[PDB]
Amino acid sequence: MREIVHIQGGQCGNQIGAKFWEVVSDEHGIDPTGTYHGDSDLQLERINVYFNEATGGRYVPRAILMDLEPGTMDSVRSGPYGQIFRPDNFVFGQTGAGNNWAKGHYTEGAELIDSVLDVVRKEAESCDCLQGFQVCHSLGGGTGSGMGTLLISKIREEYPDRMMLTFSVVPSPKVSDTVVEPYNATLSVHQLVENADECMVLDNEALYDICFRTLKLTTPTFGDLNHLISAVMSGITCCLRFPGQLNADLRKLAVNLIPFPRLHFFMVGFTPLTSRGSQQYRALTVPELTQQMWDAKNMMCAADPRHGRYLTASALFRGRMSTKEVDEQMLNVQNKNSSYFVEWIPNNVKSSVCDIPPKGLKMSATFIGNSTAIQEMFKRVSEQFTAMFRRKAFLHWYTGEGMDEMEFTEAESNMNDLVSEYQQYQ
Amino acid sequence: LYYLLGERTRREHLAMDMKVRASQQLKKDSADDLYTLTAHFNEMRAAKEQAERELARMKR
Amino acid sequence: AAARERYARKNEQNELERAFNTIDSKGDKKIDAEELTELFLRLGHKPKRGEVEDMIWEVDEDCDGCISLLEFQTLYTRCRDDKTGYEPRGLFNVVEFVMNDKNNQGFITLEEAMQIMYLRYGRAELDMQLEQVFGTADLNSGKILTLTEFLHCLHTNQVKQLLNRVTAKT
Amino acid sequence: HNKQLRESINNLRRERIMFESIQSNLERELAKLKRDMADMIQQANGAFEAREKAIGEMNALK
Amino acid sequence: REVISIHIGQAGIQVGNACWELYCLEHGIQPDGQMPGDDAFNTFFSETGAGKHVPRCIFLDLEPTVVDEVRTGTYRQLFHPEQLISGKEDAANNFARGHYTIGKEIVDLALDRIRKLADNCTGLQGFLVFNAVGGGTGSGLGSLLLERLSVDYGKKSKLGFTVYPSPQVSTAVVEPYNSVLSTHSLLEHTDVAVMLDNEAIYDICRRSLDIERPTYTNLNRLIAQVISSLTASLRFDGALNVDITEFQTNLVPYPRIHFMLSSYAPIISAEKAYHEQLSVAEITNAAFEPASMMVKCDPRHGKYMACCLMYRGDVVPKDVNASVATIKTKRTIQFVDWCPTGFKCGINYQPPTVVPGGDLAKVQRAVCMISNSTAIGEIFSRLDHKFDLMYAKRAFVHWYVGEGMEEGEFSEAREDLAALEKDFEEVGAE
Amino acid sequence: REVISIHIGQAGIQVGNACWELYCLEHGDAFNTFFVPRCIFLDLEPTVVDEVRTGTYRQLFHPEQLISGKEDAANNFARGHYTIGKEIVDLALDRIRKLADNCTGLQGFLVFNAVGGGTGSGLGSLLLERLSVDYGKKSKLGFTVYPSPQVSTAVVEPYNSVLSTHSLLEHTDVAVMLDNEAIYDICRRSLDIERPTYTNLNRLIAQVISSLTASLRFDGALNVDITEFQTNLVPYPRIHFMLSSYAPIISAEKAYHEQLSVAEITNAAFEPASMMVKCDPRHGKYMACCLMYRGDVVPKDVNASVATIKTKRTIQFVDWCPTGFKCGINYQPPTVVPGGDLAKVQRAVCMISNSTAIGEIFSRLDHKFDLMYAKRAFVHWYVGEGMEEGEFSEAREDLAALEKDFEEVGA
Amino acid sequence: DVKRKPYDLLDYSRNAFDTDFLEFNVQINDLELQLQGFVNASFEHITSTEHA
Ligand SMILES: Nc1nc2c(ncn2[C@@H]2O[C@H](COP(=O)(O)OP(=O)(O)OP(=O)(O)O)[C@@H](O)[C@H]2O)c(=O)[nH]1
Ligand SMILES: Nc1nc2c(ncn2[C@@H]2O[C@H](COP(=O)(O)OP(=O)(O)OP(=O)(O)O)[C@@H](O)[C@H]2O)c(=O)[nH]1
Ligand SMILES: Nc1nc2c(ncn2[C@@H]2O[C@H](COP(=O)(O)OP(=O)(O)O)[C@@H](O)[C@H]2O)c(=O)[nH]1
Repeated sequence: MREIVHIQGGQCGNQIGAKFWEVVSDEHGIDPTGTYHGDSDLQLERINVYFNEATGGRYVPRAILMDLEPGTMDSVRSGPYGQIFRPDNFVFGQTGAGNNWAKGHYTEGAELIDSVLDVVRKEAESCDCLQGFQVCHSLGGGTGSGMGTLLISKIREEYPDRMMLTFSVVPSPKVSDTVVEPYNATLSVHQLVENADECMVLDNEALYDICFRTLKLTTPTFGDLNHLISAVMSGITCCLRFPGQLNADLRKLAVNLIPFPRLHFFMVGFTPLTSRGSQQYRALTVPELTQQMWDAKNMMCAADPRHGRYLTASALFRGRMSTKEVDEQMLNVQNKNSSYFVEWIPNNVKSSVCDIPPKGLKMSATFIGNSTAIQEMFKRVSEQFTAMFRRKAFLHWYTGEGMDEMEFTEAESNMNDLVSEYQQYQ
Repeated sequence: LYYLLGERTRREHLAMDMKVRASQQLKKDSADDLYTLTAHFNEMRAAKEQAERELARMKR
Repeated sequence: AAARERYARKNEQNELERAFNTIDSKGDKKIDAEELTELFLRLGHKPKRGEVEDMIWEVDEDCDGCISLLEFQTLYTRCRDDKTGYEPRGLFNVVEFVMNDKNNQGFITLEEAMQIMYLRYGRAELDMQLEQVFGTADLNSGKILTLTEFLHCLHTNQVKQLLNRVTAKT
Repeated sequence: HNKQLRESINNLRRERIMFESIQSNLERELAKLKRDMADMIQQANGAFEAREKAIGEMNALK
Repeated sequence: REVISIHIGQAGIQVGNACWELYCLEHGIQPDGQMPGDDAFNTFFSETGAGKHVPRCIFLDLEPTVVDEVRTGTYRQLFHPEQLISGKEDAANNFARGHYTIGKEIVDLALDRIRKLADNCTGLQGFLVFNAVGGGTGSGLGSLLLERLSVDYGKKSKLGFTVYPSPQVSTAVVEPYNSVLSTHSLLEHTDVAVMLDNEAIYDICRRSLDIERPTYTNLNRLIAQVISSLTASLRFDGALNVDITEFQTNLVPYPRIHFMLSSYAPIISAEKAYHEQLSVAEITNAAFEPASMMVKCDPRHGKYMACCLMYRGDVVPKDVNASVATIKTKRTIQFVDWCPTGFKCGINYQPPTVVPGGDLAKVQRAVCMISNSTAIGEIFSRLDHKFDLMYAKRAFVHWYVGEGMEEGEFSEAREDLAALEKDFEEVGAE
Repeated sequence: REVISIHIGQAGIQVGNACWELYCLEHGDAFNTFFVPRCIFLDLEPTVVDEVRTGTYRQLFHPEQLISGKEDAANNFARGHYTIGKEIVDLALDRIRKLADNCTGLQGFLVFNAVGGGTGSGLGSLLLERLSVDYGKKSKLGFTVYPSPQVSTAVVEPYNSVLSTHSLLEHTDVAVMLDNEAIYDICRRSLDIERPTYTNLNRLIAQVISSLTASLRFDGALNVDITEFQTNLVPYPRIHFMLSSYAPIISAEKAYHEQLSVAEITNAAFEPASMMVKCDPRHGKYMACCLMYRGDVVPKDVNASVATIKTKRTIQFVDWCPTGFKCGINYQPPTVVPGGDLAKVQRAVCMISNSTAIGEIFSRLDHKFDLMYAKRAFVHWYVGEGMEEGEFSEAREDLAALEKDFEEVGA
Repeated sequence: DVKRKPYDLLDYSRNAFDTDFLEFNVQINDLELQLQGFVNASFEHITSTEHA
């Protein structure tokens, strides 16, 4: 029916998506060789959203891997569920950006994104009625930020009346891998404010604290973080793949959650998330799900909403549940903590239910809250960017490649008006 | 422009259709009026046949 | 604003009837696509491959093919009161040019009379349809009026409200 | 797509022809019916006018 | 005496999956459509060929999934496939998208299906439409379909059983906009329109049906009982029958006041059934207490204009008339002055049946009350506060304006509903 | 009461492969009108004919009746009319003679052809010419396949269609138009086959043919023979091109749910969404209609249905014909073919009418033909085969006369 | 209003009075049609043939 193509950029995007296709294929019962082995008819009836039957029970994922280094692509086909992707979908450069956003947006982008667009165009016309596009990338890298950024701009110029998601991890001062993170973040977000339909703000700090306290893991490699992110992404699209009492497509959530067109950066959470010592001691009820859902520490972004107010919030529930519990729980969590919600919008929480849980659990949830606390992140990177730019450090790879001085001044100005308009609407 | 020309032309064609439907109502009821009114003419016709009949009787 | 329009119609009707006959070249009541090219040549403008077919197509809407004087008044009136109609105006312009012509090369200051009749508008709005200035006159022809009117109508038509909307501030 | 839109419009204009044609026939038929309405009314009225005359002369003669 | 039933949206056709299950079970029709005089079924089913029954209904929606489960459900055979209409993409809680973007191309097919359903009927009583005004599909093409029905038929009754967004229990955010823009046509297109809140049905089933965790299935079940109770007069003969053109005349004192509070009795569980006998006296009482109404509003703040009383089962006119007299002489409820008699009663012989798995007990006799009052005026004012509250800063209007709307209809529809407030208020005044 | 059927070309004999499968299945004295069959397959390419010779009906057809040439017509009217037709046509008609000789009460011949090809156009017209000389008075039922506007398999098919219709005016007496694009749309909309082939098309064409000849094979309440279409549907000697439609073309799932009766199927046979020709009969004015009824139908409701049609106003009638119908009722229900995609029905209706929408088709074809011909594209192939430059323009002017005839009569 | 405007009328150095004059020309025709209505309007009932 409605179809979503998948686009993974850079190293972070590629590895996030690899675990994503593994988890999804397990939900629909496709083995790593790409054949159907499920039992229920509910699994076979909605695999056209993410796959195409090739020949004789061969279901291939509708995904496009794109980056600038061969190591990532080889690491995809090596691991399991690596043999399911069509090899033509590996659009692929060779030289590399080197964490230089200009090289990802002006130097190397000019020779790859045309090739990327051919594969993307083929995957859009391969399906009938597009629901939207799904892009997983970072904001601190070069080949994920710049490459994915220019791709997003060109795509919105081609298919403008279609939805678009960008799952993006953002950098933070405590988890600081690259040195030019602020230059990449502020310019990348400057493009996201005018191109993306809605963006989902992620960051690595929150992922580390989820695996520290909630999951109580000892050695949380990147496989577990990608495992966490994949559960959230599968949750946002369960409504398209399984029937339920209250369905909510991507368009339904965006039109309902975004009160003003430029304010489309979200904070995400997921429930339930429990450690192996406490997976036995818990119950599975809607209120138990709700408090662990709205918890401050359980946000999958390191921006505490309790420093500000909620504008809108959304809940996507999965499993056999009673809709009265759904509605009364949203009403109670809004009445006790009444100051944390915006005032000139009553009933700031939209909720929906789907009748199919993730495999291995009786009942789960997914939270999408559009709060006003997100301006902290924009200031936290803006001051670092201004601190660097007022002495032109690290600028010659930017100005020597094609940027001028006015682009950084444009970035600050757009940065400053967005944090100012967040401040007004709060 | 063409997408809106089409809407104005559709409006014009419907304005004619509801007119055509109303015209059939006028056609039908007017036919009914002829049947009732010609019955009235026959009644007056019957009245005068009986009328000039009794006049001649009185004359003789 | 009605008085300008009613008075204008009262006088232009007689001009219009002769404008019609003059556009016809076969001494009949029907205006063929063939005649339109001859008229443009008189104006000194050239049609494109398919322009004439569109010109004949859009105006006529009670029958198909050649046009008739009855269609022509219907067009005239609808277009004249068309203002917020977003309606076609391909063949209105050529006839209005011919009627508003009395010099047999075009008209200069009479654009303002055309403009005021349509709306009082503004001197800046005049600087939109063309570049005429109050003190200076110009030479004009058929070429520079139809093209500019056609482009203006395309320019207004494009603008619509998607994310161009602007709400009062908080 | 423009050509597709063009054909749909031409269709509505062609559909108008037959409707307006049948409307002209209906006006003609209704005109014929209503003219007959006036003629038959007059004939009925003449019989009534004749009736009062005959009744008056009969009464007067007596 | 045929009436067709149309279901719009997810909530609409979900209500239908309860009603048609209930209907086939009443007339002994198997789920595959064949029966293993007796013309009572005719008002809903047309006998095709030999020994086969097809419902008189179309489901329609802009989203594929909610209609599709029905196609592959138990009732694959019952419904002709063409009836179940579907779209390609949802309106997404966007009234403009459902009234200007996607409705514009789905509703034409809808009406030319409706055309031959009406043609197959002979003595068409009316239509009945099922929609929730909070969403987009139910609101947008709902109002659009009503407008086109008014220009097609006009004189024929159009029973609209609408679900309004509840004050506190709510699932969406932009449903204030959806309700105002939809109401603006619900005024002058629906002949008879019944409101059904959501908090009322939730609160009823928590108290009376003693189900502490109710889902949508039970809600839809009791709605089918109400609908069945006012169509029992067409299906089965009774001692005192009322038809669908009686509400037109007896319940609508003014062409802009048609909004009725529904209520049902007795909502009693299986075990308490044993313990309490349910005679006509106590059930006529129970039909008026606000703890058993279908819309969460207080009629004590208002004065009744006219009431209608469906009675089902072994009810003689003697004691029901005595009970109606008893109600009018009490003073905990009051009537409008200019209307001396505020009632219209009706008795029908068949008792309401039970569906397997349902939560309604088997009862000797039941009452369905449909009244008209002024407490409806409080709901409109309560709705105006939170619609204007968000509109004062132009929140969410950018979606609707980009989808094809402007500023004129917000201002003009808002003030039209304001005029409607004045209408209710002026009538109340002596 | 016997009628013989000839099948020309790759399209004609494939249609015949469906027609005779249905006939033998239907008859398991009434069979005398068709039964060895009274047919001659004839074609210039032996590949499709030898499919019949090695098929399942190897024994049913007499060996000589299957006529097959030695080389193709190369999609050239000229080649299939003057070069290769001249060798096969004489053998074909020498067989039709003694088949008609075996018959006694021959009603007429009925021919199946497609005008886009070489054989169906070229020697199809040639065969019809010599039959008109030999018999003349006997009816010839021509079921042709004109090329669709937007769906096309060839390039020069405008040349063949114009050049075939020029002779199709004065040779066939009854001519039924059947496009392919329209039937594709029918099988997609009502029969819900998303991927149809030629087999499905040819199957429901046979259903139409069998419905209009069932009046001869079986006694009905109101029988209507082959001479009645000749008289009741052709108001003028140059207007014989008839729209066809059939109802109910319904899949098994839908048919059982639907209540099939005479009034609704009489309606369904008049909407443009269920005709065998892509044309808009709303664009035209009807001249005369003919309604074939099969199965459980009494004369009351067929008369009641026809009254409702005449009073509706979305479809208008001509002024020169107030009583524009010719109905016919037969008792035998339509038969089914195992593997066929149609379900059993109590009653079916085949409509064969005449309007001026066909006058629109010929102008639409003339434009495409006109465009290529002016710069003499593709003309040299036909001229080498034996034709000249003269006959293209003279055939063009013959279609021009036909366009004027439709505009004048409709006035 | 025309004879109170600042510009000198004989000077073509302004060339902005060409909108004042073409605004004047519409209420002059308005005055015309008003007087036409005046003639049509004071004769609706007349006491005598001779006085009127
Ligand atoms: N009574 C009742 N109400 C329902 C049911 N399902 C949904 N609703 C109501 O429907 C409203 C929202 O509209 P939906 O029907 O869910 O969706 P929609 O009307 O089709 O609009 P879209 O989501 O755009 O398709 C909510 O306020 C619910 O109260 C149901 O089964 N029973
Ligand atoms: N209905 C139907 N049409 C067919 C079939 N086969 C071919 N056609 C049509 O026939 C036309 C093309 O001409 P052909 O019939 O193939 O030509 P021909 O009769 O084989 O003559 P030659 O090919 O020159 O030997 C097109 O309109 C095809 O759509 C068929 O099986 N059924
Ligand atoms: N969740 C997750 N994040 C990663 C992974 N690898 C790198 N990152 C993040 O990516 C950022 C550096 O981006 P990089 O991988 O160089 O992006 P790229 O070069 O554009 O592909 C760091 O802030 C990391 O937190 C991974 O396997 N999982």
